[PDB]
Amino acid sequence: NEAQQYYLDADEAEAWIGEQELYVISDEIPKDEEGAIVMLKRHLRQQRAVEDYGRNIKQLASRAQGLLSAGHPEGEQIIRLQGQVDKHYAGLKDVACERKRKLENMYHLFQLKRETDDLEQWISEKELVASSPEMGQDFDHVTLLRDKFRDFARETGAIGQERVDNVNAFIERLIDAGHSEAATIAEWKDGLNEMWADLLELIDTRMQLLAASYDLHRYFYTGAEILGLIDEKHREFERDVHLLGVQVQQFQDVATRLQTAYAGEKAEAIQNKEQEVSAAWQALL
Amino acid sequence: ATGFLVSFMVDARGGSMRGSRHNGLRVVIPPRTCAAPTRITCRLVKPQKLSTPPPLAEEEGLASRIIALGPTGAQFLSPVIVEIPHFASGDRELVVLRSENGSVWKEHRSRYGESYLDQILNGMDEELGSLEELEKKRVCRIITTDFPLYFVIMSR
Ligand SMILES: [Hg+2]
Ligand SMILES: [Hg+2]
Ligand SMILES: [Hg+2]
Ligand SMILES: [Hg+2]
Repeated sequence: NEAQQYYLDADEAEAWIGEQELYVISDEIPKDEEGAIVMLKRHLRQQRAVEDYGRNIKQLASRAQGLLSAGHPEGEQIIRLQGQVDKHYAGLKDVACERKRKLENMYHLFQLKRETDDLEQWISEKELVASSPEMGQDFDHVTLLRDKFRDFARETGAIGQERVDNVNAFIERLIDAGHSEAATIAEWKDGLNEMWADLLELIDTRMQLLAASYDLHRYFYTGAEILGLIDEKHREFERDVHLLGVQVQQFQDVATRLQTAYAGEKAEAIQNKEQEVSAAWQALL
Repeated sequence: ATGFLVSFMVDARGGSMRGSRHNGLRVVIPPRTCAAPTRITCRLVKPQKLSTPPPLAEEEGLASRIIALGPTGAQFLSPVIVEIPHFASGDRELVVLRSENGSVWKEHRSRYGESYLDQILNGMDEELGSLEELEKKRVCRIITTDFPLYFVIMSR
């Protein structure tokens, strides 16, 4: 009577667990990040349903215990049946966790691979900018090219570093949380961090490149200015000429420093402008 | 020698450079060989990134990564030295290939070679290894006076 009912109810739960384990819960493997999102959402509702059924299972256990403790002749049979409902229910709980572990992994790995591919593609684009051979047609131009690049270097740096940090943190959350693909993920992290370090250097050398171009143009710009000032004095006081002579001494020093960096035709142009400047200066003296 | 990851500045004073990541990769740009401050880049590219990689016959194999030195097409006033590590290795023969613009690969040849090294160095002091020491380390020495887009070590 209470007994007959206990059996009907036990068969019911067993049938319910059977159905969840083999037909409601799924083996599908998500194709992309989007498919994983979908599957994980569906699986968490399903897992919530399994969790709730826990109420029934406990009510059955409490009823069975009541029947055994009441000295019912089938107490042995009833307890054994409950032993089975409990086991099968715990089994269903294991299948659901495992699947959830798997979908979380598949989803994270997808998310991370998108984030990484994008950040790496980004870095590639920024390298291209750093690889510009452009040196500047004239002083006004290099001044601008150098200035624009300093701007580019700082933003590229600021924004890049934040992006790299986030991906590095995301990767550590995954590894530290324990993730079947940690080896691969770490590999990705290494590749990402190297690309970043290379880019920073590439940006840096481009800066040094433009600064050199800047000096070369600054020098030829200064020489012509000086030749004009010397000319204005000739065509024309002692204090003005002295101040000019200090600038000449200064320009000569610059010319020496630069010759050190150039050779062949350019080194000749540098030396030649120095000689021209001293020659005009002597003429004035 | 100071390390680089993929790039460095060099001018007329020259300089000797090794990769921080890969000690055996070395670039020596002797004094008075580079005409201006110039930004040198050097990357080791995987062959399958190239749209046309080196054509190989049956018993041939690549023995390094592709080496991209830049700026592409740079001319020096006198030979520069590059040392590239390679894999252990057919004809137990290593050759250096170069492609100017990336589509055609030819074997690399220099006027100079082994004995001109002292002269090449222009009085700078570096120890370059025994040709036999290089063989033991599994490193090739390339003497070139310009940068092709790519260089590579192969086995024929
Ligand atoms: Hg579970
Ligand atoms: Hg150069
Ligand atoms: Hg390199
Ligand atoms: Hg060799």
